[PDB]
Amino acid sequence: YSLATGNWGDQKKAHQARAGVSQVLNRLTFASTLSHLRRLNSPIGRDGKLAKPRQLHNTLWGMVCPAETPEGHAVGLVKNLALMAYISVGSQPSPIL
Amino acid sequence: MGKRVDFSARTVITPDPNLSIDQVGVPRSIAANMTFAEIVTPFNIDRLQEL
Amino acid sequence: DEITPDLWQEACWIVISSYFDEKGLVRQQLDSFDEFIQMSVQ
Amino acid sequence: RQMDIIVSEVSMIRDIREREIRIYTDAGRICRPLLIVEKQKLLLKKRHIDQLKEREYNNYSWQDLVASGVVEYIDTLEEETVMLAMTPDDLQEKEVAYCSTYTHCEIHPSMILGVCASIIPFPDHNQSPRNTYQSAMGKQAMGVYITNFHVRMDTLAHVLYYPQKPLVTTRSMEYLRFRELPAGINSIVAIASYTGYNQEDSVIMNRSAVDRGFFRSVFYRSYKEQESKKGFDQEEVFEKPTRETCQGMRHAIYDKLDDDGLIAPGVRVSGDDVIIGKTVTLPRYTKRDCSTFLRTSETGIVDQVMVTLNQEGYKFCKIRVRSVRIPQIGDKFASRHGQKGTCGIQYRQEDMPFTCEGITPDIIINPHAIPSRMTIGHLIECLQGKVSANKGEIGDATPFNDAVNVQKISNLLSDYGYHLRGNEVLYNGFTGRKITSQIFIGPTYYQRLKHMVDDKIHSRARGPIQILNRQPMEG
Amino acid sequence: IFTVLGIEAVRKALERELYHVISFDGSYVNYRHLALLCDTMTCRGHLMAIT
Amino acid sequence: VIFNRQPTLHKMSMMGHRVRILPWSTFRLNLSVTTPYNADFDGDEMNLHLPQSLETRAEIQELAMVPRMIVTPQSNRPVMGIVQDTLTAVRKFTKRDVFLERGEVMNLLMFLSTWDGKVPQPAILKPRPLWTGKQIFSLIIPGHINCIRTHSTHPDDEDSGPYKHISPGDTKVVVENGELIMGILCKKSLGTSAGSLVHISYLEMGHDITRLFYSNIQTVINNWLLIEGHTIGIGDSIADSKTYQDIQNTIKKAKQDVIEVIEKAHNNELEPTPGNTLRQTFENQVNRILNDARDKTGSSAQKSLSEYNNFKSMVVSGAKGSKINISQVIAVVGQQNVEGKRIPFGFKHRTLPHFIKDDYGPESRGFVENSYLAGLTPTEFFFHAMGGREGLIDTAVKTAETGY
Amino acid sequence: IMLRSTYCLLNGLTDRDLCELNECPLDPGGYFIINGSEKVLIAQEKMAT
Amino acid sequence: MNAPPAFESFLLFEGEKKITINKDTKVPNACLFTINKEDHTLGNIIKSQLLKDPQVLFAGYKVPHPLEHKIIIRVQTTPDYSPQEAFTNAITDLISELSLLEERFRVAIKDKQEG
Amino acid sequence: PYANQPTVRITELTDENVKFIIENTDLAVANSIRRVFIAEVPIIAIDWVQIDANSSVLHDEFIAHRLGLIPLTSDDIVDKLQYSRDCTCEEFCPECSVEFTLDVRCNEDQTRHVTSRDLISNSPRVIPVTSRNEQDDILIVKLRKGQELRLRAYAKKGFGKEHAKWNPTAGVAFEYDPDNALRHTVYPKPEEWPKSEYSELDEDESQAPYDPNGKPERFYYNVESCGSLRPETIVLSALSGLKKKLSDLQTQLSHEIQSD
Amino acid sequence: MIIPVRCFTCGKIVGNKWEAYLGLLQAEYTEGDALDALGLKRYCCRRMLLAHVDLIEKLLNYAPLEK
Amino acid sequence: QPMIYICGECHTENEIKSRDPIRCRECGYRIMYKKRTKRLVVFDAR
RNA sequence: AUCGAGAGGA
Ligand SMILES: [Mg+2]
Ligand SMILES: [Zn+2]
Ligand SMILES: [Zn+2]
Ligand SMILES: [Zn+2]
Repeated sequence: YSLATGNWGDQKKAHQARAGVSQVLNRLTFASTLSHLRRLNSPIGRDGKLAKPRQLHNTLWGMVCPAETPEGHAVGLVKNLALMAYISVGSQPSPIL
Repeated sequence: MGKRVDFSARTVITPDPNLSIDQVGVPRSIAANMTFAEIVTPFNIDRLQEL
Repeated sequence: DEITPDLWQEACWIVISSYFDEKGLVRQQLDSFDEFIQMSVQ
Repeated sequence: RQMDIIVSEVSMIRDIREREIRIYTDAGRICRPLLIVEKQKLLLKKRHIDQLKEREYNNYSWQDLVASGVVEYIDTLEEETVMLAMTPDDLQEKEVAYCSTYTHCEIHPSMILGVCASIIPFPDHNQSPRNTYQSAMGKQAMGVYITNFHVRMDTLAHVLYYPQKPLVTTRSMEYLRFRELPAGINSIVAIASYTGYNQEDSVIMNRSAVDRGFFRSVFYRSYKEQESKKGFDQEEVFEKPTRETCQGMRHAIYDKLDDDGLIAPGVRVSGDDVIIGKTVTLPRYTKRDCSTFLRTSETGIVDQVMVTLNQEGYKFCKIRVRSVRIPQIGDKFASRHGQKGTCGIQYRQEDMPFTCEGITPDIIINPHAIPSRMTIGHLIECLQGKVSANKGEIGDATPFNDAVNVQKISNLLSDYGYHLRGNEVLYNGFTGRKITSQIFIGPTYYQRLKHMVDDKIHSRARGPIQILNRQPMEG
Repeated sequence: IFTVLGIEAVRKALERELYHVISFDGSYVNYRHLALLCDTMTCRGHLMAIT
Repeated sequence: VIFNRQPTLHKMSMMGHRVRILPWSTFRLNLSVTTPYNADFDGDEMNLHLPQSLETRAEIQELAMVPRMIVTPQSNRPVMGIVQDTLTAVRKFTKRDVFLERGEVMNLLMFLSTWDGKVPQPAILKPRPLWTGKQIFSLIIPGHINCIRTHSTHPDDEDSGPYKHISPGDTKVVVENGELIMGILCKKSLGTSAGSLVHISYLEMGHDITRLFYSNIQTVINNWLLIEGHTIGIGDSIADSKTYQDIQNTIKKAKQDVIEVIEKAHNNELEPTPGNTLRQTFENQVNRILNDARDKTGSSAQKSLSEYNNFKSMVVSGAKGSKINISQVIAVVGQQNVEGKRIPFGFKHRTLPHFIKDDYGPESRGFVENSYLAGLTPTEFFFHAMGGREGLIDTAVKTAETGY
Repeated sequence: IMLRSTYCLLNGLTDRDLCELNECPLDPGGYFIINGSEKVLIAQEKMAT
Repeated sequence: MNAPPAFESFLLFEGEKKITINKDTKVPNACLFTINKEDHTLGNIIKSQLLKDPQVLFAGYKVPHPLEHKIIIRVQTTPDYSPQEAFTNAITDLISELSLLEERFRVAIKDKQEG
Repeated sequence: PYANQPTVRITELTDENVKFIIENTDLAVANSIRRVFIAEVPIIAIDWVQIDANSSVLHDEFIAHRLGLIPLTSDDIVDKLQYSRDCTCEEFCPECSVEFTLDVRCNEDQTRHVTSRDLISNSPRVIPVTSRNEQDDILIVKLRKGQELRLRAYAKKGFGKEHAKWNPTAGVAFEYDPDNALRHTVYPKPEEWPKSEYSELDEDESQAPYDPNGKPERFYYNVESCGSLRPETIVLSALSGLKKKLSDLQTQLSHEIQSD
Repeated sequence: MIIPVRCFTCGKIVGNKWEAYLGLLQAEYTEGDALDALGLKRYCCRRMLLAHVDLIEKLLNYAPLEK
Repeated sequence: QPMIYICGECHTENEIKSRDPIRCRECGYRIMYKKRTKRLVVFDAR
């Protein structure tokens, strides 16, 4: 259910759940599919009119594409990975400790 | 205050240098689907009978 | 030993090619799901 | 760096002013690879490049490059402690040294871009909003979205007849596989004012080129259906309905359906036609028509029909219908520089302006789309593409490349008997007189976008109404 | 301005401030529109917010 | 029909049109009536409403038709004027050295709806009969209207010295008895501003005559532009090596002055000005060095342009672009600002990891010393993307709050 | 199961083998098939812990 | 959906005629020739040939709309002449020109192939 | 008040193109001849397809569109055949169309190239140009073992004004005044422009001195043939068709003067 | 997906040149020299051969619907 | 009347009546495709 | 059909 609808949470709590996760894969063109698979999303809320989370932060350099962002109501909230960007998968600290 | 209405059409707009400013170029399909209720008179009986 | 400037512009892209031969473009998705199945469920 | 107990993705930040050393192993840290720098020297020597060149023989991969301590993944938080060289030229001892203590180097600055922005040629010659608009519009460009499209029953799919790889490309597209599934065509673009039908973000297309298959596409639309035996009270079934037993039968003819209730492939279907004849048993007797019609005003041909069983296991049918979309007035097209526009008019080859050697543009775009937009990448791509087509190349439009500027392209183009700046004398197609201004013409990669006018045109005159408020429907 | 000088003073000053907002970018609006807005805004003896 | 585009901002966003049935599947609009709708042809869609009674038809015919809508009550001035190709081409057409042949003149007179059928006496009869573009625009101009304007390139010190009434540059538009006696027409004469030829035509002549005036300008000028042609390419973005090397010298002043100021601040040689802290004075002093640089390099690029330049052609006509756009394409893109300030230190005392800490130099804080033809460096590219993102956010966030 | 993941049947298959199962070799994977519909999980930003 | 057949540009509809002649009341000795299902190909040559006639005072043509498939040719002649006669003579002269050009091209091919 | 006396000079004649010069004619006549080369010189092309079986990876319209663009030798037959508008028969007959069959099946392992050589005609005079007795054959579709394409086409008479597949030209180079003597172009920087192949100027001189009393004469043509017609046949057909249009216009004009 | 029959711009036949173009390329011609050997003068036809992606070769890697 | 279908796996000709679960009798595959119709669809090669 | 969600367009 949660992967089918995108409502991320229990089916009973369909309003406390946060939607937009698990979207239908864009198969219009190969670039759309790749970008949709490398899509990041800042859940600040599109209703928010504070520009600060929508600004292109200096720290996005090399991590997020400076250009690829929807020009509508989500500008700068929906982002895309830079080409060599890799999101760490997690690891155990016990060897380091 | 606002509502949906009949006798409306919508489509992409395109340039036309050969229209006057007060003209709008309309497709046959929109015009064939949109209609105007014209009253019959001896003035227009024949034309309306062809239509 | 040192890569000279005249070679750099393909040394670098050779390196980049190797990266995409190893990782791809959706490596984050696959690695995340793999870690979830190998670790997170257990 | 030795791949010892610490794995590569572990971030290790030393804040010096405040005496913290923060080590991070958790997930979700975005990082990127960078070349480590010795005293003032890349650790990446020619031995590594040599082993990387024969990557397919000696299985010397990226991951050995990382294990050699030559490359390092640096996260955002550790970049604050890193001193980056943009290129190894920054490591080079200068008359006034800027840093002299670099720790890392970019592999290539063009890797700051993503998948869709890595398509843009010369993005560093465009205004940044234009690059953003292209990064959005490359996702609406038609192409071949996937190689196995013949077997997919997608609800909507667009396939371009003749996708071409761009003549002017970036070195990043080799990894996006754009060369292998491209989403556009190299078009002979002239930037000119010709008849006024390209004003305000519009284009004039060559009718003859369109006749030859230029930017022609096929639109596949899939229709689902399943017959539910949920209970003995009422059951659906696929079967050619009949006027004597079915109640809710529309006046549309059902002759195209077969006995099984499913249309066959290769049958031409127009708007409001029936592709699946489904009848549901009643509690015009003992069965009501619940057939599936085409989405109105489509006029395609049934590409194929698949029948199977769904999870619970009743009959399930998918019908793909095929509609050829020939570009026309109102279809939206875009270059890779945010220059979008609909087709204003189509002229035949004899009506289009022509060069001394009878080359007519495939597309004519208005010069007024350039100055405010400042999409100089469009012009540089056009000039580079002229050079590439005349030379038998693929042009290199990688963003930050000092070995490619406008002068060197112009000098190349002047060697092929062309004006070095990409201008040509054109002749009026209608009269054959030379145009007083020499027009800028050359190959530019254009995109046909999903937004076709035939999927947008709509009209109403006393149609259906909503149940709650008796007002016209929506859509 | 309303508290100190009164309703006609704030009418004038509100005209002035709206004109400053409109014309700062070099734009121009006919004065009768600003006057009508400012009169709607002050015709009842108090400052009527457009809310 | 009523023709409408959303957002319906003012009363000119819904105007009455007469229907013309045409082959393909789009709504086809005149190009002067695009500015009232704020419409362009990059996939815009518009709504057609058909009044369903003689009452409402007469209402729209007598109140809302486009010719009745030429002058807006908002700012007592035309709401639609002459627009891109027609404006660039009428600027080129009314230049002093535009001479038309007999066949060309007849071809243009075929496209005048309000032509009395009398070929005017050519301005030059020998050695060849030649008509001028002003002579044909005089036929386009309706009625007997009188108008004085000035072309955008009119020098400000010409109205004082001699040659006031005989302009060397063919500026100082004078239309007199409906004949363009002199001057180059442009946005100032045919645009939407107050006192222009279209406004004066609407005020003196009716809305019908002004409708015909719009249509005739467009048809005649477009069919002449079929001969003249207009383009833009790389050659218009190039400057001569003298200009390039002037611009580089200016930028290297500017950086080397900013270094001067940075040492003064570092050595406490810099004292605040009244009303500002020392940080804010340093920032002012740097920003005003760099704006002087950007303006000076822009001036250099402007003066380098020829009157064959198509950037210049579209900027004089007022059809599209501005001098700052030319400066950015040819000379220097300039300072990228986020929230009205230079690029902020988003890292620890750094704009990027490629700079040293506490680097207030022009490069570091987002001065693009390259043009769009030269191409931006990677840091300039990122800082420019930051500034453009600011623009996109503003555009996407102001709409809700202005609409409310 | 995410496609092309380690536990996917398309894992380690050659371009032959993918085509011979009616799969595109250029298909990156990284998505799920739920009820025949291809679903992609969007990475969600959150403030570090 | 709204694409006219490509034959519409050159084929004539029933009951609509190839050419229509209309006085121009503007000025004397002027006529408008509305020619259907022709384009710049004939309009330009007819207009230029008419401009060769010293008894033609005005000769012009226009395609009023590219999506429509007719041309207008306006011809004004001197009072002793007629626009209809001018149009006829222009067509006759164009025909004779094209016949001569065809014969000479045949001769030039003849010579090129054998020497 | 009378006709030009144009002269012709053919500077090159091959099977692929004809390069000639028309001299002492008006620019309108020259451009109308150029336009008729492209748009009003009839040829034969496939304009009706019936797909009996198509297991190939290209859908039916793709194959049909591709067949329509194959040039067919039209040299002597095009003048004889009628338009199906004018033919008094049913949908088809040998007086207004030409039959083609194609029937290919890939049995071996190894890819079968369905080319224009597989288009078999009932008329020996109207065949695919590449099939005519070097240049390979136009590729219609590649077939894999088990795939099959069987179809029946009819080719008809038309010209490029209806569809570019009936356009006989593969580029019509047209030029006049190679040295810019009439100044119909205005070079900002005449020294930067390459010289025309027909230019007659010493290398120091960029353009000819301005000729106030000139007009366009001596138009240079390079008519390249797609293959359906010979280039000289394209030019002769163009002259006949343009003329003969003028004759029809004259006939209707006489009727319309009569009737008034 | 397959080489177009005609050049989109001029209408020159290019559909019989793809196989020859590939044969020339494996014969160690440069792309420009190969295009010169096939008689593609004009940069439109050179665009047609030089920018073509032969996707049909990939579409033939899938078994057909009927054996 | 027969309404023969093709198997998606084994590409086998096989007849299936209504009210029959869809399963190929070579190989038991669950997905079947209809054969191309036998009516005469005409294309203008344009 | 309704509701919600998402993606897009101007
Ligand atoms: Mg728009
Ligand atoms: Zn017949
Ligand atoms: Zn070509
Ligand atoms: Zn089976």
